[PDB]
Amino acid sequence: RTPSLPTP
Amino acid sequence: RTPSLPTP
Amino acid sequence: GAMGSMERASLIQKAKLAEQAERYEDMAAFMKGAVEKGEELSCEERNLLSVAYKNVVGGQRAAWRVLSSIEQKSNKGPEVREYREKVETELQGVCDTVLGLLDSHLIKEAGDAESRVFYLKMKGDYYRYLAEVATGDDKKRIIDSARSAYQEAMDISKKEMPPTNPIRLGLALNFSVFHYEIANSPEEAISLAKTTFDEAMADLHTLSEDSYKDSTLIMQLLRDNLTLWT
Amino acid sequence: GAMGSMERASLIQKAKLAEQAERYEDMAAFMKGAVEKGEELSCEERNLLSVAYKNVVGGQRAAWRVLSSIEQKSNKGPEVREYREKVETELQGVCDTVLGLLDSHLIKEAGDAESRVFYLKMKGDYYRYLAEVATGDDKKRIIDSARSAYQEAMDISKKEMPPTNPIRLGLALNFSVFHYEIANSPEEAISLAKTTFDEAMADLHTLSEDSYKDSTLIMQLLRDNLTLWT
Ligand SMILES: *Cc1ccc(-n2ccnc2-c2cccc(C)c2)cc1Br
Ligand SMILES: *Cc1ccc(-n2ccnc2-c2cccc(C)c2)cc1Br
Repeated sequence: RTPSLPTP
Repeated sequence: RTPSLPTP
Repeated sequence: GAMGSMERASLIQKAKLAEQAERYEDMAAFMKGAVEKGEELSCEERNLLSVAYKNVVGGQRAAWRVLSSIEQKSNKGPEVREYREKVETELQGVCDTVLGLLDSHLIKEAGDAESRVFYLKMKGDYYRYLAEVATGDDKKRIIDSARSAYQEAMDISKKEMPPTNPIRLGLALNFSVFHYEIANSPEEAISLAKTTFDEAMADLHTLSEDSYKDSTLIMQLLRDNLTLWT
Repeated sequence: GAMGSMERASLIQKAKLAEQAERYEDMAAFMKGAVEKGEELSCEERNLLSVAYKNVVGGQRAAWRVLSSIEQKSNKGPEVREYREKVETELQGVCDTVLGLLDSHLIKEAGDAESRVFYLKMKGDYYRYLAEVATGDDKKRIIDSARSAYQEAMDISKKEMPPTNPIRLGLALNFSVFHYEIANSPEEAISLAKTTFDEAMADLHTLSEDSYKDSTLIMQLLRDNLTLWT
């Protein structure tokens, strides 16, 4: 899967 | 802590 | 709920402790408790809520993908399917909990652009996770619910936030992933990521050093996805 | 228990799936279910039981150590202590569950040296984890219970297993850690690790390539501890 936003 | 046995 | 007897401030403090302890299920339960106190959440508190549930559902999704892969390869008795279904149901339950918090009543009380966009982004993300496991029925409605949430968030962010705002950037990233991975719309995904990147680039000159660091970090993630997709 | 309606073979299969999915709480519940079927466990099944609970209690211990450290630094309201206590109680509960499985009835039905040593080692380890968090009362009895279990395991292993046997080696490693970290007996710890290492070294010539790999891996961990301790 394409990476989505990680944690801040 | 000193390391104990890890998983196999 | 079960956190009904604990002070709001204590719940937030314990969520922070749970984060440090990498106890994300606890963190999520503490933040659910805090939300259920009925007060609006601050920026920092919104971030705690988001971190907690992203870690919980992240573990579930990773497990689901391992099990689904095993199940596909095997297509032996009912066990892989049963266990994949168990993990799936648990995941759906977490998504439904988050969506329930947003609907009761975080979104409706969110009047500032920053809070409302944050919550609508979350709503898009958790419908997206539901879409990842949805089959046949209601699947289209789930996808459209994700789309509708992301779209409202985009419309507000475009009117009310600078193009470098991290929430705006993260929303665009995740909505572009939605287009690519869920909606079978790779060209829309690419367009969105490219336009977002370019508009942010042009606004970087307005930023302090700290803001610059945050915005450029997310821009690099957009660029990484564009690299993978082209 | 709650796994009472599932087939033993299905529980074992699902424990393997849970391992691949990194779902260790599930893995432990599946293996608890399997144990409660009342049959002896094979070598592979013993390993699954051990992996499951080591991961569960490992997470708990890591969290406890983060929280205890924060609590010590702070010595502000009751929250850090309360949450440390919560994690502690949960950890104690897992240890008590494992110890209960060993006592009802894994150890008493274990007649072969390999199985009996494995279970007594586990018993030592889980009393050791209880000792890590024990204060004032029963603490001495907990430490002595760990010691007694490890000692019986050592006595059997010395009589019945070659010095290179991985179970024998791992037992010695963990009992040496007990001496160093729990019993305030660093010299005993060092002696045990050194004697174990040397006796294994002298028996390596008897081993196949695969056995050699396993034994030397554990020997390197003994050496690593000796390096840290001297
Ligand atoms: C969805 C989303 C977007 C942005 C943030 N965020 C808030 C403050 N800082 C960030 C940030 C900066 C840089 C990189 C990342 C991943 C987040 C939080 C959330 Br949730
Ligand atoms: C406590 C203990 C000791 C040894 C094993 N084990 C069984 C089979 N192979 C191993 C092994 C080999 C090399 C390294 C490690 C960590 C384990 C299992 C257990 Br539990």
